Amino acid sequence: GGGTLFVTVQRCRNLKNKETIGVSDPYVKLQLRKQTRKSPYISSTLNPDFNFEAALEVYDIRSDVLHISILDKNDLVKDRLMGTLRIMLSQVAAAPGDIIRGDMNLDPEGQISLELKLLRH
Ligand SMILES: [Ca+2]
Ligand SMILES: [Ca+2]
Ligand SMILES: [Cl-]
Ligand SMILES: [Cl-]
Ligand SMILES: [Cl-]
Ligand SMILES: [Cl-]
Ligand code: NA
Repeated sequence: GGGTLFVTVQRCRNLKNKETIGVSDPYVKLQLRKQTRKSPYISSTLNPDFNFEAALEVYDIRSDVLHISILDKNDLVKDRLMGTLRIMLSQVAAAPGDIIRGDMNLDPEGQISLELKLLRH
């Protein structure tokens, strides 16, 4: 393998509310091997428009996995998990143009609009 994965999270829709009182304040967390990224949060919404851009280095295209989490930012208690999605880098590498772009289903509910572009080295 070996490449750079460009990730754009455009938005999420229909997220599961996790806030004890009020509406959750979502942000994106990305993880690939030892790399982590976190977007700024958006207050009081289950339908955030993030337009979040990141890049992660890929060390083995065949086996690497990108882990996406959507979390509720909290000030006093632990941030709570709203939804997750795993992307296998092999799926990106198989796609025409090494590009994937669509509205995907989060676990356990909600949708996420993403663009994933792999540049191979
Ligand atoms: Ca809130
Ligand atoms: Ca919160
Ligand atoms: Cl890993
Ligand atoms: Cl922020
Ligand atoms: Cl980044
Ligand atoms: Cl998943
Ligand atoms: Na998009």
